[PDB]
Amino acid sequence: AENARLSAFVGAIAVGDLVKSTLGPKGMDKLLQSASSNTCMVTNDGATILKSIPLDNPAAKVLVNISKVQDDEVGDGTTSVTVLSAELLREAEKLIDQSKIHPQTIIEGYRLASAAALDALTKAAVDNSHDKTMFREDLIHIAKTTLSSKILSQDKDHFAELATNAILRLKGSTNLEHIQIIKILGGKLSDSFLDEGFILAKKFGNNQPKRIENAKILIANTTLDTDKVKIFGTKFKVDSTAKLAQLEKAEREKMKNKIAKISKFGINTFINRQLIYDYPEQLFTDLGINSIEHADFEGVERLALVTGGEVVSTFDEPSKCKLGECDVIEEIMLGEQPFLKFSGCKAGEACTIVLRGATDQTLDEAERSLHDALSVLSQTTKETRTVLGGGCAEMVMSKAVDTEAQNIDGKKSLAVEAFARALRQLPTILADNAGFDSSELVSKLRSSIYNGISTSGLDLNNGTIADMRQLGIVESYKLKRAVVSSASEAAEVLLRVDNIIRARPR
Amino acid sequence: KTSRGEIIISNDGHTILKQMAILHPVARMLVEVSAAQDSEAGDGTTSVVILTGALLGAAERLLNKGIHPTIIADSFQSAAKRSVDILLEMCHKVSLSDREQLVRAASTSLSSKIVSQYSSFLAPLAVDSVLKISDENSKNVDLNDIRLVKKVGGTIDDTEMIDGVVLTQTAIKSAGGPTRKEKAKIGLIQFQISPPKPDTENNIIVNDYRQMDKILKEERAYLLNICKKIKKAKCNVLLIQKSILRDAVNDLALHFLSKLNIMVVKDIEREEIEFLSKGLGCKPIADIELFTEDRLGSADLVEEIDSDGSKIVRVTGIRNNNARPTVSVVIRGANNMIIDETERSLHDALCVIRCLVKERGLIAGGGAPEIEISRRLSKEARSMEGVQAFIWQEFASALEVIPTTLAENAGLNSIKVVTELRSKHENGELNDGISVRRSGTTNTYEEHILQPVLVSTSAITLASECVKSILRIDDIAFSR
Amino acid sequence: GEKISGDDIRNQNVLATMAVANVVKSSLGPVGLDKMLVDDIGDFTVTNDGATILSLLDVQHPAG
Amino acid sequence: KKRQHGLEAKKSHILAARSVASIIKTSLGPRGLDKILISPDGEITITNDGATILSQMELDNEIAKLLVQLSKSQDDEIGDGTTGVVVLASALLDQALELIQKGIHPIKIANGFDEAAKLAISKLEETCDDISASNDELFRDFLLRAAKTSLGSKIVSKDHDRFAEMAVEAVINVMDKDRKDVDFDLIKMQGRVGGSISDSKLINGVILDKDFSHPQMPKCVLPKEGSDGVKLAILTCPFEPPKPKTKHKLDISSVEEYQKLQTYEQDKFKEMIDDVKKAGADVVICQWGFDDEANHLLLQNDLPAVRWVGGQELEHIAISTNGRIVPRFQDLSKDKLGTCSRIYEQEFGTTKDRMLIIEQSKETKTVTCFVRGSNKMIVDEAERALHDSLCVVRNLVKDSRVVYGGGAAEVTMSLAVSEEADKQRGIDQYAFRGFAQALDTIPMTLAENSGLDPIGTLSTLKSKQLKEKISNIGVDCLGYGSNDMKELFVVDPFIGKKQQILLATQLCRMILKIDNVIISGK
Repeated sequence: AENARLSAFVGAIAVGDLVKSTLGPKGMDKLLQSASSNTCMVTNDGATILKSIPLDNPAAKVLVNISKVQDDEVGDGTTSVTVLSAELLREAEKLIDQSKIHPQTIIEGYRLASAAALDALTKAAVDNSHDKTMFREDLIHIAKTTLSSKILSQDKDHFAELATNAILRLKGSTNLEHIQIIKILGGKLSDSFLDEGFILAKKFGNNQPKRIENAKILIANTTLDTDKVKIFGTKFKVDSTAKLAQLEKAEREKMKNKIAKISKFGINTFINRQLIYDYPEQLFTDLGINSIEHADFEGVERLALVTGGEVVSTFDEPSKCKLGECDVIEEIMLGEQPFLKFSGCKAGEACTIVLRGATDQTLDEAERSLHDALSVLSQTTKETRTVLGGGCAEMVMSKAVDTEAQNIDGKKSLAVEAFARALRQLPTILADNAGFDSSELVSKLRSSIYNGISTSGLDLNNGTIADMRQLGIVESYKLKRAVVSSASEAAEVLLRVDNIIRARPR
Repeated sequence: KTSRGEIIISNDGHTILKQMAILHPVARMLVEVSAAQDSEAGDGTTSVVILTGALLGAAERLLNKGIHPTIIADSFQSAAKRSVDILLEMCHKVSLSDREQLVRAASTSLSSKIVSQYSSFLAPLAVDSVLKISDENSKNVDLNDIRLVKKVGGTIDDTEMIDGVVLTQTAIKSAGGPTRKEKAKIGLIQFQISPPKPDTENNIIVNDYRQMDKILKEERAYLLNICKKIKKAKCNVLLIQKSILRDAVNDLALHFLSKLNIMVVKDIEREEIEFLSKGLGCKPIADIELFTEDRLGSADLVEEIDSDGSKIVRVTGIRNNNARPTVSVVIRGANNMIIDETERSLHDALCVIRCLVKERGLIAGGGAPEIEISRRLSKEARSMEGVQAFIWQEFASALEVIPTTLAENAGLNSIKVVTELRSKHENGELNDGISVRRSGTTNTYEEHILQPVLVSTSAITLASECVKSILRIDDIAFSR
Repeated sequence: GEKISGDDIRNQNVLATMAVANVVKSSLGPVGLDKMLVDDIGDFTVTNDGATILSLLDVQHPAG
Repeated sequence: KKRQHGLEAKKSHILAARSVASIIKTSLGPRGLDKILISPDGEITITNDGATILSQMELDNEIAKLLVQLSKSQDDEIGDGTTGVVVLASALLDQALELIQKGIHPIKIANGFDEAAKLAISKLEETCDDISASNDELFRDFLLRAAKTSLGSKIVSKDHDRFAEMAVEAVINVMDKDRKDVDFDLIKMQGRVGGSISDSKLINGVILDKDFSHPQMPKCVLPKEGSDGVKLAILTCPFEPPKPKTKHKLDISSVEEYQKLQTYEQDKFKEMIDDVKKAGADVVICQWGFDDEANHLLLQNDLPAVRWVGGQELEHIAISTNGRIVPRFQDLSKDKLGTCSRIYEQEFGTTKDRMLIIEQSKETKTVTCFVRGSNKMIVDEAERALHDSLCVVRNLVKDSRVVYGGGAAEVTMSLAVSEEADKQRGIDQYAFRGFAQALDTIPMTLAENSGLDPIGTLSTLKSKQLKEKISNIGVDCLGYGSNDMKELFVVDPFIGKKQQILLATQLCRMILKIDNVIISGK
């Protein structure tokens, strides 16, 4: 207990104290400076923070795996996941040592508390479902809860209308690859545009027109680089260069026959995966067909979802497969590099959101905000239950944990009450970044719920207790259940360590 | 001095911060500020770069007050939005197309380095460059249509903007038979002239000693037949792309073109072909099959200027007029150091008028906007009665740091200038600013001290964005 | 890297350019005389022309 | 040796002490905190005093000598409220850094401070009150009102009523009926570690570490049959059997001559005890040791004596008993006998060393406060806190003017200098306002340790002092709510703030004139 677990408690708390300033909407972002490559990254989420920081404590590395679970499932506000488990390790320093209770009994106290916590989350859930009129309008305020935890919150009201219309164009699409997020340097966050179509960072050819209406777009996986690659282990056996000069030149006409098969489709736009030689590029100009190249893998995949087309390798049949059509493909130059703006898609299969910012660190970090926000919108459509956040959910569970402690009684109540006290420290840490009084705000919130008012909550903007429904603080049941159930089981494994085995370094 | 030994002498803030070695994690992000100033503004970098470290003195004074950084950052956000509206009230009405105004407004950015003595000839070249390439609808006006030619030798007084296609690289010069080209077609060759050499394995079975020289005769005939169709099209000027890649060229191509009096040039970048195709309008030729007379362009005369041993090709006249012409200017200087000084000097003048096309507003700078904004800010800050009253007032006190530095850097007393500024700008009208030549305050319109509103708006925006990123970092952690 | 500010830069630059200038001042006028340079590579050229000498001489401070 | 010119040694030299003086800034006022300083010898001294820390602290830059040189004169001049004054001593050099950036010449910065210093003192003379206009009873009531704010500063301020009567009754014994006099030289406080801090009493005299030798008698005899002050006496010459101290030789030519040397000391043993017994002096202090054969006869004749007493304590005993220490055995007489009311040895701990205590219940020249405490570290800290109280009363004696404390003085003179700066105009308008701006940092620093808004309190002071000219409104250090200092009995000596601010201003004039720093080894 003493030498067995020493750095497993204080060491894990010291890690959570570094990210303590990152918790909450009023928190601040931490700078990650790598000792190699002389690069840097500014991120609030602990997924990148805990991954790049050296961890001497093996228990701290376990907190990275549980962070990756909330990173994919939720991704926003994941700091409180490891912080909640750190408070359970602080209470375990007493009950196990001072009170002299076996660690498994303390774990069993948290096991019965985890079952009682799930009952408090389901009964307190609010059902928003059925008619999508008031539902979609509520998604504006529901998203603003987890939308911006950063210092970028000035873009909340601006991105609230863009994120709402993003799922509206998807029309029930749960795939996160159907949305396109564009990161552009310069400008302001309020300059973000949302149109129906796709905007590519590439350009057209030299003589390609700048505006084409009713263009038919078709992609493919072929390789136009030069000649024909054929099979492996080939060679040319000729008597002289008279036949050799014809073989190289004829294949340029053979590729033109494949381009002649492209002209049978009647497409006004062509897109190739790999690079294109100048001769087949000029043949596209004679036919009046745009050309796009230099797409490694996802280049042709992201455009296939927007246009709703299909990759055609053979070019044999102008009947089957798919033909995509866009109203206006005109090239529109945004910022410095010219961009290819598509509009008037055949269907709503996909959508594209354009973001603009002055700092490059804002583009990469805010990308995770809209990426996680759309996941929340997909969960509110699937899971019909929602809860209320803003420090209120922790005090509601504390009422159920303290109620179960009266039924169990015994010496396990010390571990059950410690779980409730650990839930009391989370809003204290949540309100610690705002710099307001903890004893004043927690006592007003904790006592109000015992009086039968579940609509109250912590307001860090005005520094008082306000209604979470009026301020628009709403969390879905899928987000709340995933955080509580994982954080309760995260510290369950950390409390099972009775020994430390350090292997010899390589 | 870089790691490779490159010596660069300039006062440009973006150039200094580019090669500057910074061991401080947060200070490394200050290079991004100078990168955004070149993309957005791109003009008057020496005057704009001071905004990177100007707010550092104001942010340090607020740390002792115990105010949360978000409150300080959000106060600068509203103060920046109010500062933009102040600049829009004092702007001057300026027409889109004019002559003396474009020379007077750009002359502020034209004079920084000692090279401003020759800026008298640079103003007609900078105005006519935008006068030729522009749109009355206020488009983006990409600067890529104006190419800066770097040639060693001569003086800036010899710098002249060419009205037609210019070629920096010369020919092989081995044969050098033709001394001039006039009334001839100028083609664009995207391929290369070499004996066939496919990328795959090539095995030529030779069963007779006569077949060896026969292969040589086939290589001579196959490569000449391409020149026969070029001679049939009456094209004496050929442009080949970079020749060091794969095929390159043989030694027999010189005698074929010299007999036909056809000039050829190689080692041309692929990006240069796109630039030359816009102004010349000649359709590039990617193979002899697509080669024809309709794709070829034409020109009245092509003269090769030889000065101080450096030869340069100049094309006069354009046959087919397209909707996307291009212009270029040949920079003449003693050494690459002066050429680099003129390089950044011409980048400023192009960005001044470019911001005037997008936003026709113009405001007098040189100390005027710093005092006017600070006067309308601290006055309204006292009416806030809260945390915003003790921030915006301190932020307004940071706006006078720029004219304080301009006074000390000019040798004049700082307070003596500020006293003249604070007294005159109290009531205030316009045009009142610091004059370095007269050593005092006078009208900046006659002293050629100005600045676009879009530049001043983007300057205070990136300055407000800089303090946001600095305050955004609450802790310094060394990761792996 | 190594960065120094103030008069220390301008002082070291003038003293460096003046030291290499006083070497070629002995060739001024009709009474001037040629000098020899040791390249340590085995090559040497004796001349009073400053175009070749300044090109051969290794420049210590980049201001030279 | 390093080469420093320009702003290198004209700024970082001032910035050096700026960061050093900001360390003790957290100790300002009764809300301050203590510090730990390890001596080079390995000992640890824990105190919050600005003068005590900077005295034993070894620093690098030579500006530390300028801060210590000022504290040497402050102890002999004022030395009152050192924790409060030491912070404002360096506040004048912080504002000068802003005037250098503005382009003002450094000497013009220094000369501008002395111009506004004489005008700020004249404004403080408006609101000062005269305590000497009342009687002796109201004067002691003014001391009780002052001893609350002034005397109590450092720790042990928990209970201030135990040391309240200590400082008040100390200056009552030695004082003039017209209230003009001071003696702090005969007042020495010697404390010990034991009991509780609330056990401190008032015992006038000295505390000797040496007890009565030959533990064959009583530790203390409270009464005396001869009365008349127990007849205290001290022998200056060492007590030994008489022998020539100079080099000499003895010649014994017979056994009778050797036998006379035996009765030699035997005759002197009775001669020395009878001369003391004839005078009837009970207390006889021997400076260096005593004779072993005489260790009995002293008890046989009832003559308590001590050995190895320092000469410094002997000077306080003769002046307290109104006697004269006996220079020579032949000069011993009853006219040099002293007066001692009561003498006893304190039990202190279980065994340890019994401390001999000389006490005079009536009026005496040597005033001492009996001090005992549990903590050993608080001894030197609590003594020096009450040692400054001797100069506190001295400031109220020599200067009859008293001003309301609580930082209200610097706020009062702030509005005057701001108005006087507009009369000179020129470049001195910002220089004179800068001198008052540096004094405005004192109120903002007081509220820093207490957790109160620095400007929100300062803005109320100038707003309240604009309607009413009374200076009773000042910064609240201890969180008493309303800022009126008249109900809280907060007063500070006029000459205290006068000299400490003036001498600091006179010193900073020569400090800002430093350009190059040349350091040579000793």
